[PDB]
Amino acid sequence: TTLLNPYFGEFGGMYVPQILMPALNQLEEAFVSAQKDPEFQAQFADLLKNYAGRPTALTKCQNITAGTRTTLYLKREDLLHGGAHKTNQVLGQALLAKRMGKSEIIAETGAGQHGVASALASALLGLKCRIYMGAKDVERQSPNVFRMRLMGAEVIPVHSGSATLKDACNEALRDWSGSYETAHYMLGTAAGPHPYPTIVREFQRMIGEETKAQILDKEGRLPDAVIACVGGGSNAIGMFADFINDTSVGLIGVEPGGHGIETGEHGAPLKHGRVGIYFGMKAPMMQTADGQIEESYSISAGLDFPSVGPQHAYLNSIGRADYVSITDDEALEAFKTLCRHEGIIPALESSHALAHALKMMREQPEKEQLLVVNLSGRGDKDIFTVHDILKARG
Amino acid sequence: TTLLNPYFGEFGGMYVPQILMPALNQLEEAFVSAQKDPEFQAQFADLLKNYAGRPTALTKCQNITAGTRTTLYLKREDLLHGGAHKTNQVLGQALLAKRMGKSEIIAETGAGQHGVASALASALLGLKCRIYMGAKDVERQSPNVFRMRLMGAEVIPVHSGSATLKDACNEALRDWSGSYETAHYMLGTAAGPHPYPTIVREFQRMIGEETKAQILDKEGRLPDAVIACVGGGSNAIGMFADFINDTSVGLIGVEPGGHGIETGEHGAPLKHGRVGIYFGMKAPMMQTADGQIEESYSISAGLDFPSVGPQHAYLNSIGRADYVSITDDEALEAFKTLCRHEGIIPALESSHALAHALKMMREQPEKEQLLVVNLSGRGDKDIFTVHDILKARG
Amino acid sequence: MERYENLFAQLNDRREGAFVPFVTLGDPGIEQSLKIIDTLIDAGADALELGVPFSDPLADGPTIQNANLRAFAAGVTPAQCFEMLALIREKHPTIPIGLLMYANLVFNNGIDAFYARCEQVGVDSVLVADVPVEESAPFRQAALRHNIAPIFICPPNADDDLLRQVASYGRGYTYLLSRLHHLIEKLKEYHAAPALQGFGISSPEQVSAAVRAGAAGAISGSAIVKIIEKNLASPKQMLAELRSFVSAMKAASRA
Amino acid sequence: MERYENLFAQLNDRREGAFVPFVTLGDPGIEQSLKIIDTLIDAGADALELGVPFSDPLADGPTIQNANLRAFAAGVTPAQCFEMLALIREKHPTIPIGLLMYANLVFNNGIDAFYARCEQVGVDSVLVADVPVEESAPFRQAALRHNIAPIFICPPNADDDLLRQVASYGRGYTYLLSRLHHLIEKLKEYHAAPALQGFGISSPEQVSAAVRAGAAGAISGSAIVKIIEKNLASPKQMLAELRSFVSAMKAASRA
Ligand SMILES: O=P(O)(O)OC[C@@H](O)[C@@H](O)c1c[nH]c2ccccc12
Ligand SMILES: O=P(O)(O)OC[C@@H](O)[C@@H](O)c1c[nH]c2ccccc12
Ligand SMILES: *Cc1c(COP(=O)(O)O)cnc(C)c1O
Ligand SMILES: *Cc1c(COP(=O)(O)O)cnc(C)c1O
Repeated sequence: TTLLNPYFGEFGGMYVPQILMPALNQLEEAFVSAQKDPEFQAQFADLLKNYAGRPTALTKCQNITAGTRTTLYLKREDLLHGGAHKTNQVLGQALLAKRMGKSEIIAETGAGQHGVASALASALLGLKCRIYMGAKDVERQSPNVFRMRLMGAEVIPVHSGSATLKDACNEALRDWSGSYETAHYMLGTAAGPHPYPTIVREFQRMIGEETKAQILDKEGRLPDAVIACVGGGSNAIGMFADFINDTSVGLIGVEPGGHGIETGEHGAPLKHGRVGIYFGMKAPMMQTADGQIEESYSISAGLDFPSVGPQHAYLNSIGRADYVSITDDEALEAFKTLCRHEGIIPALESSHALAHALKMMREQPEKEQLLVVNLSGRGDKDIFTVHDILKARG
Repeated sequence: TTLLNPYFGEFGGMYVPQILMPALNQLEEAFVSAQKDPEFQAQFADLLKNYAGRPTALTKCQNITAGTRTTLYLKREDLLHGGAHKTNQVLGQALLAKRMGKSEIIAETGAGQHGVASALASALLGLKCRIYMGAKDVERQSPNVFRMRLMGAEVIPVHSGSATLKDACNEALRDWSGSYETAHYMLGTAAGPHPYPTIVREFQRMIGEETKAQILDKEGRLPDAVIACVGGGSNAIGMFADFINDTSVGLIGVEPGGHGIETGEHGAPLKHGRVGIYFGMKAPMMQTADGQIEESYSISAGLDFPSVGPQHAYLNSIGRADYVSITDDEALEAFKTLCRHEGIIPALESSHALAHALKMMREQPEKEQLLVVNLSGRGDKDIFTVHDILKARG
Repeated sequence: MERYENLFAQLNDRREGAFVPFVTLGDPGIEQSLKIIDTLIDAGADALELGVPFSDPLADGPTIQNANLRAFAAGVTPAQCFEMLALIREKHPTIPIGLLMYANLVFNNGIDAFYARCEQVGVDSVLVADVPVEESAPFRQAALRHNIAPIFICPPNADDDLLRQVASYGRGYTYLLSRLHHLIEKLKEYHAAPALQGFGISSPEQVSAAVRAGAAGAISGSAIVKIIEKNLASPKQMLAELRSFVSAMKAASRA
Repeated sequence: MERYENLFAQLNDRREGAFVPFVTLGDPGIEQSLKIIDTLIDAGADALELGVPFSDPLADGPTIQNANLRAFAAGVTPAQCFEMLALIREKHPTIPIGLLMYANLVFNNGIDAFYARCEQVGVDSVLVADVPVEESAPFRQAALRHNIAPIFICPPNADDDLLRQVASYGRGYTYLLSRLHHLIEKLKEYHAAPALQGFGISSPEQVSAAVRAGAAGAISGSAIVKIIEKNLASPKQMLAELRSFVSAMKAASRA
């Protein structure tokens, strides 16, 4: 029994060991309660505005669309404190943890971006944050590891198993299985077992709500489409949610195509994987023929995830949202284009969404269309990645 | 003859070779005209808001002041597009350049931060930006050099003279002496010859105006003091300007003390240098006994400047603003304190202002005082600097 | 199911508890794993709990995670595991054989087809570690249609509602997480499948305590696998050490 | 001032233009610089324009910037420059000697004191490169009280107002930036100090053209300094090359 439906059509659910069900049920109830509590809402709003910097700007990019009938706006989550949309929901989850009487946060991170977000909200709200990280990742992520420790989070190197993210997640959940009365597991995307896909969406939906008010103010109508990159699905569902019942508005999710779908080195399970059960949910995933979870790939670490949130699988299945893929090369070109023409250095994750809008524009230059791309983050973090690739390509 | 007074008491003026006076006079007139033009103002406001992200938040930092009677707010210029307050005024200057019918921008940069700011405004507004940089700096500034070129600016390595900043400035002014009809020299701080100290201040004064409205909204009164770091003086004069006639409000400028004033390795000319004439202005500067300009120093490149804006020298002389210094070690401790207690990684420049507020608080913990620190920028850029120092100190 | 029912009736007639080793199929190799399993049986295992290596075993402890890696290094796949299962049943016709699975390997080619294959090779029960009772309907239905006992974990934080569901839906045995007298009493009150205590059982005294608490037996996994882990270079010593440990744990279960 | 007035009266009586070399005091060393200056005089310089190395010479061209660096490498200071100036006047009593200064070295120990020191050593004029007429009041007043000619640059972008001020405030010579017939005519109309064309003068034909345009002479700096720059390893060759170049440029100025 749950208060909310754990499924979006056949996708979602709570595929966790029995011992974690009470933690999930407790979280769902605290979240339902929090959503009806004006005080919680006022506190979350105050932090979003006065600490994180919301509302974020909606920037019209005229230079990039010159000569075409496309009008493009970028929702500026790259201007949010921390440099990415992740900040929104970790602040909400940290408030839920406190509502449940918890003073500790458990997270795990690969690239280190969720780790940084978890650590900053925890520093701000007086929570002892411990982040599990595969030893292999700790080694390859010095900058973010340092940021996490500067902010007081305990970064726990995991050497068990293969010493990668799956090993960190494992240890994190085990920890949580024994400490959930005093610790909250802060999941970093709109995936995993219910209630997380729902919570993350609701804690990121201000992206879409603001975009709606801003576009109505500036253009006097809704967008023909909102476009967002999709790793686990949080920034995209955050942008999409408020427009779901506005059926004239297209919702386009962009998965990473990596070196190309045909090469198998990509992170596009929604359109090119197969339904499976893992990470506590039933969802499309990249898997071998006999059911092992495949390794995903993208030039962008933030989109290097082998599955996708269930609500996206569902919106896709009923045809309400369409999902496409963008390769490393297309993302890199979009990255360079935005720097040069708008003076904005976008995250490589976000460059996948921008790349797809650039393609919609360039393929049909005389098509009149009002598009909004969710610029999920800034790309200062990607400067060396891009530099070395370009240097390598002479 | 000029439209505005070139001096602030005995400080300021236009100490440039005769050939540059027409360029200065032209700029002063365009600026006076622009200030009376509602269209210019609307355009500058639109860019500040929809592209740069203004207004920036005013964040109350409760954790850091716990146990004392100090209430501290941080004006969040670190949330401005680009990560620092520099963005405000380069957007205004780029609009002035266009008002004068110019399509090119000339800048020079050492650390590379002004370079990045100039390049992004130029990319946005369709201006061909060329940035002179001492060859020694180009070598030691790969990240920012790459950012500048990603944004389309031509970064010109200077090998003339000693191949440092002074050599880049020299070449930049020479260039400007011959190209001013079509090129605008974008000065990056509130210093240099008139009209720049005035223009930069007016194009950064929204920092102080917003702070005033935000503090009156949240506290119902003005701050007991606003505190800001001082390199050339732009973010501090931007914070101070709107409060100058509010005589109850203290204005405290913080110069870098480097390894300590007594060691001579610092960047605190205002309080420890001597009046001189250089960079087109009469102002306090670090100089040898026989008049050569001394080399300044700070762990923070952005505050490593051997002089200070004339309006600061003036406010100091009449006692309206007080200036102090903060050492590298005090700035580093403030940097760590903010990361750990508020989850905000501040620029090392800004950490000097924060360090001084922390000292006002800690030295007199029972003194009731409402302080605002101008958090001029974010410190992602300083992570390796801080890391290596800490690693070096075991 | 029949094999578990038969085993527990016999053990009960002997006032004896069951000792059930857990090992990962394929660890450290297919041949060595089959020899390991035959040694556990000869040494006294009453039943077996066998893991099929999965890439993302969210609930496997450190020792078990390392067993999965060794099996993957040997190239073990679910198909090879089923071939091993067939051969193990072909050698031991009465010992109950239970699988410890992760949902995706059961769901992958169709839930019903998975339980059909278990029936075909002679497996008796399946515990899907990441399927709580709330999501168990398709799994337990498919298991029953193929005469496979669906196994549920009764954790320490179980409430009355969970006890009743577990008693009602499970067959073969109830997996009683040690991390209990009360949990055991209610399970019997609700007529649950005999309970086997699992988690951290590594010494003979824990096996006698489990039986004394009312459990029908005990499962030991990490302690067995560590023996494999420590003797990878001496296969002979590995089996000898395994025989000694299992024999000791099994004696602890006798009246 | 008297020396310039006397020089220009004599040159005019000979229908001749002035050739004025510019070098940086101390480049490449104090001794070599004094020998360089004596060679320029012996070879025909009518006057000298001498730079005092400054750390931040915003208006010095590339060749000159390198001369400052060589002088600084030799440890040249303003005090050593004044000692050199005294000695140069002590050897050549009539040649006009003009300094090219940056504001801070004049302002450093007091504007009046700086012009007093110039008078003491026998300097005749001072051009402060970064002081436009608008900021010149204290400098030109101090110069006149000490009988030093205040020199102003008349740039290419000069308007009528600038011409009148320059004609009125300057003494000795007017520094006419070549980057002119009209600028020269107005300067004479306003009774400005005789004009010397400066910037890029490197060949004899430019010296004759300057005089033909109405200028009273020409200044050559980079061309002279490059000769120093290219022969740093052969002091003898340096002086020989300097003698040849100055002698040629000076001949170009004769009727
Ligand atoms: O290793 P232990 O502490 O002896 O406990 C057995 C347990 O590991 C084994 O039965 C097992 C392996 N994987 C699992 C996944 C979920 C529940 C139980 C298991
Ligand atoms: O080097 P040129 O092109 O021959 O021009 C002489 C000029 O350099 C010299 O007079 C000079 C040296 N420094 C200056 C500063 C300002 C004006 C003029 C100067
Ligand atoms: C983490 C990240 C993403 C990917 O995660 P979603 O949950 O799919 O949003 C996208 N953009 C940025 C900038 C990120 O940091
Ligand atoms: C450039 C910089 C400064 C120093 O310059 P001011 O003109 O004195 O403001 C201060 N803070 C940051 C973050 C800077 O980038």
